[PDB]
Amino acid sequence: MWELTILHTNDVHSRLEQTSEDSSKCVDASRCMGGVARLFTKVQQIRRAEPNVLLLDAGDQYQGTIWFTVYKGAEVAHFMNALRYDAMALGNHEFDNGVEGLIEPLLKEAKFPILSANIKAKSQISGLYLPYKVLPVGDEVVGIVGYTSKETPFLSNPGTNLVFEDEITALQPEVDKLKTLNVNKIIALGHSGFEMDKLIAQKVRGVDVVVGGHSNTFLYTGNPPSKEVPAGKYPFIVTSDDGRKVPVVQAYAFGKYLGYLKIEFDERGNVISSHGNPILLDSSIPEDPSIKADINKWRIKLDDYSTQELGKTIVYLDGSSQSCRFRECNMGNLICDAMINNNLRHADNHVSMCILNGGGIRSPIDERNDGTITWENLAAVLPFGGTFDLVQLKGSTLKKAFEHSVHRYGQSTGEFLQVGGIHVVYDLSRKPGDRVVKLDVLCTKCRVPSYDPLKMDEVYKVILPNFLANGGDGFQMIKDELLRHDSGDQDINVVSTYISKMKVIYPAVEGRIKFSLE
Amino acid sequence: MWELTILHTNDVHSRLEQTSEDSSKCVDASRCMGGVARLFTKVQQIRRAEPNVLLLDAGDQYQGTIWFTVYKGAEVAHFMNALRYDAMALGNHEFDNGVEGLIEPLLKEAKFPILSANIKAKSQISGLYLPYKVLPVGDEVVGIVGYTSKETPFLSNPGTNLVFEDEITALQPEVDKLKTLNVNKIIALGHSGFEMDKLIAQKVRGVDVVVGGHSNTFLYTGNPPSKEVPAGKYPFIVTSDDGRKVPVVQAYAFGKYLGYLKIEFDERGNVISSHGNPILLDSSIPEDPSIKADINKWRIKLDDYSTQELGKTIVYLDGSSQSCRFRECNMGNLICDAMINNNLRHADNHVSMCILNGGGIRSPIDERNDGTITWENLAAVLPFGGTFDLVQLKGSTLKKAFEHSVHRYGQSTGEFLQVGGIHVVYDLSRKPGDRVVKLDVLCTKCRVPSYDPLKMDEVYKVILPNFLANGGDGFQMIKDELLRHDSGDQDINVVSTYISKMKVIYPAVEGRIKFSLE
Ligand SMILES: Nc1nc(=O)[nH]c2c1ncn2[C@@H]1O[C@H](COP(=O)(O)CP(=O)(O)O)[C@@H](O)[C@H]1O
Ligand SMILES: Nc1nc(=O)[nH]c2c1ncn2[C@@H]1O[C@H](COP(=O)(O)CP(=O)(O)O)[C@@H](O)[C@H]1O
Ligand SMILES: [Zn+2]
Ligand SMILES: [Zn+2]
Ligand SMILES: [Zn+2]
Ligand SMILES: [Zn+2]
Repeated sequence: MWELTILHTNDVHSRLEQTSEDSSKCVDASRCMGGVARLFTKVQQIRRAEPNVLLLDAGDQYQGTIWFTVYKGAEVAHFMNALRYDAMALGNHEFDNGVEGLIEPLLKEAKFPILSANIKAKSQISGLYLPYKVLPVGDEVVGIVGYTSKETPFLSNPGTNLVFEDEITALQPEVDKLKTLNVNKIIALGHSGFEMDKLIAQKVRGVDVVVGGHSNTFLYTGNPPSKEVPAGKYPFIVTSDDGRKVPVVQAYAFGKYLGYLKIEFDERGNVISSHGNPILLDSSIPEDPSIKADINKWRIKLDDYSTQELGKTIVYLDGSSQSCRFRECNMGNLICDAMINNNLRHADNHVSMCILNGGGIRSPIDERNDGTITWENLAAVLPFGGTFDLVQLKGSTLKKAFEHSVHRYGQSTGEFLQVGGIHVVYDLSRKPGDRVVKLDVLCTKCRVPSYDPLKMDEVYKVILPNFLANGGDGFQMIKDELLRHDSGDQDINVVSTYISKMKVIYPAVEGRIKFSLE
Repeated sequence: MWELTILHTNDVHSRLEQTSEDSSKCVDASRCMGGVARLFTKVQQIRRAEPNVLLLDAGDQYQGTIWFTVYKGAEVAHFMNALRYDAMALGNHEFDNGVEGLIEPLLKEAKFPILSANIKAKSQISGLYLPYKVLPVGDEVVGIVGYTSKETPFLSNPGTNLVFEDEITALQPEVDKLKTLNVNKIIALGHSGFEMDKLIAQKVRGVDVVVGGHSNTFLYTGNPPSKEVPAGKYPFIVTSDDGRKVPVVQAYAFGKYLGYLKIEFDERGNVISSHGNPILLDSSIPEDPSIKADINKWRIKLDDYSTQELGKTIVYLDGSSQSCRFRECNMGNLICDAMINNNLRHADNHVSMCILNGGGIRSPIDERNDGTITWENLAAVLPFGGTFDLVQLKGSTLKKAFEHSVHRYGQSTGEFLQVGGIHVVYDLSRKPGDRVVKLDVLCTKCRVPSYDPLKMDEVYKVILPNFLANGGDGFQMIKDELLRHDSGDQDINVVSTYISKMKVIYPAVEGRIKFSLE
């Protein structure tokens, strides 16, 4: 028997410092979690105890906090090198600052192999990322094959030169080449989501284990340690088409947990068994002093975004995925109110309605730090540098959008819409495409605004992110059927301006989105 | 036969200049109405044609616009003298600036008798107002007996020295004294409301006609000329207990109409018949040039309140009685939002709920003048100089208040509540005291504010006018059952500050108050 311990992270999203339990800024240090200093301590503890260890990342280190807005990936390469990661797979967010934003900060400075077998460039990038790497682990070798979401061209900015192939089609020839080289232990490490990960495990002959990301999937065996509810056991077992039991793992997001899987291999590289669980990186684990002092050094340049108080909140600003992708969330209401307020000011075409993809809200903000709101706090909520555009839509188009908002409800997908100037009621007992039971909107062609049923043949002006106006999140009907599209102001500046104007904010959940009982 | 024409006004409330159809500031002069210059032209036209004319006012000339805030009744005495009113009865609003605010500006400068038979002082005021006046009208005499709401001590500030008697009890001895003096034509002129006016007509032996006010009652015979819906025919006929047909008249409010009644008397002063209708003072009647030039002279001092733009509205600000005393009105929502915003700022005890008596909103604001909002526009909405106080109430107390809000619904009474941070649903099919079918409130002891059912044994912090905290509008339960009462900022300054902060406002009717179908 040859035992291998796989340590893994995914969707860290620039949470270099320890955070609050909800992955927002750490205020109460006594109860904070995650961060690269704490992760280091745990990884070192495991490396001291286990002789065959691999520390892997399944992508999306890029984007999420002021660390990335300021260092643009230099902090990723630096701290991933300090933690001595053995390999990383490319995620979609590694392409947000173009191919140039991946090459210079990360690919040229990473001391570990960076992988993706399904990205074919059509050179300069040649060899800076690899389809696989064969890693020596003691007296054995372990092959790691990478993969990246085939949806990256739509989700990010990888440019016209990179081609993204079907993951299964691109992986099988690389795995087969590893098998011809007598590499009998193979890990598929990549960034496509738990559903594709299970398909890779079922269909790619020769893959012994799948380490994934992108869906922020939390898996656990037994009673879980924090607020994340498990989507399945850890590992999730897939029975492959050739009859092998293949463990599939993921470790939520934001560096809150360290994925930990122990695999028992025979002499021919068959998985005899495996077990483990994600480790909660809570205050019980001390932050490594050396890494922490280096974090404090890099932190000095960021304190310019933490000194200006933009305003104050007397309520918890719920920007969590568990709220904003499933129901009305007060952060969504705040952002839509700021969006509506911004246009109802610098017009010289006035608008009363707002739609906002819940997945575009990427962090909550806590009210306990004397309720202070800084640019840094807002940078984690809106880390993409998008704009809030004005569009003219038909009622029929809006109805289709709201049907699309709940067409596959319950999967924590980002299309669920937050709103302003709209009162929507859904009936999830109904069939996809027929779940909107009520859709009232704030009249524009009226002297006193009031809510009236949306009319399919009428025309409404809606403020929304450029992501939705360009057909993102499957909102193809907006891009195809829109009658007008005007570019707007930068997302973060619109919310920043609105908070400074209000001074004290208290957004509520007030019935803009409801669910019927049937 | 001896014919008398009674011309009458009531509840003018400082509308010295012509106004918009809704009695707010005149912007589009082409379609404006009322004002003392237009009234003069009509009164003169009638005086030229009819030999026996009396021009009467049934009170509440005081309070309503910047004219009264600045001239404090000097404009009333001046312009009522210019129009040559024959008599006036004291209304409750004539006592808002104390007895001193009535004596000096009006009683000492009025060239016509000022009347009230049921006000007994317990001197200086002696003879400055009279219980009645016997007026020569051609070769005859007409007795006018005055009366004032017995509720004036609670509604206004008449002081501890004035006693207000039951109107019927005080009137009969004065009418009997007039009959002993062979005065066979008697008009009761007063300010107690249409219901008391009908009782006076039924019960006071010797009264030939009743000219009233206070309830802003619009009466009309036939198809009406504007948006006011008639509450009955003009005149309203009461059959007295001694079997006489007694006409009862009123002429809405704000100087929009001139009440016009022609009475045919026999030689013994019996009313043989009567007929007429309120005359709409619309653009068809020219404004008298002489009065208009004198109005323009007095207007120069007021233009300091019309030059500073506090902000802009892109919606009609519905502060009409027909909206705010019957359903959710967007002016009510604006004022409650300003009330909530004001305390959620200069705390150093935070509060999320607001209640506002609809009768405290005393004018709309139009959005068509490039949407401009001035101090003058706000002065007509909030003309009383009240404050928005903080109170701590039990849920049981709040439930009683909301039951009181609709206990006598449909009478255009001012207790109907406008709200903030509250979602109330009424069922008017239910019995008084049991009409609240749903009462949800914005949680305070929660990190994310949301609406939850009000709990009878819990405690809430509510911002409301001092008028309601002191038990006004029959809200005795607030004054008696409150747990804490902190005095607040001046009503007009709170709304002014909030509009300047927002710059562009667009309050909507959004479902804070609803009515069920049963
Ligand atoms: N450029 C943009 N602008 C946006 O406003 N939102 C975006 C934009 N890129 C994405 N997203 C949102 O992010 C969601 C995906 O988040 P996750 O489920 O955590 C997968 P990922 O983090 O990409 O691995 C999408 O469903 C979108 O709603
Ligand atoms: N001092 C105050 N402060 C207020 O906030 N509201 C007041 C205050 N005095 C009164 N009112 C309101 O005015 C309403 C009466 O208006 P109308 O029916 O037009 C009779 P009136 O104008 O008095 O002849 C009451 O029901 C109250 O709601
Ligand atoms: Zn991610
Ligand atoms: Zn991703
Ligand atoms: Zn009045
Ligand atoms: Zn009155």
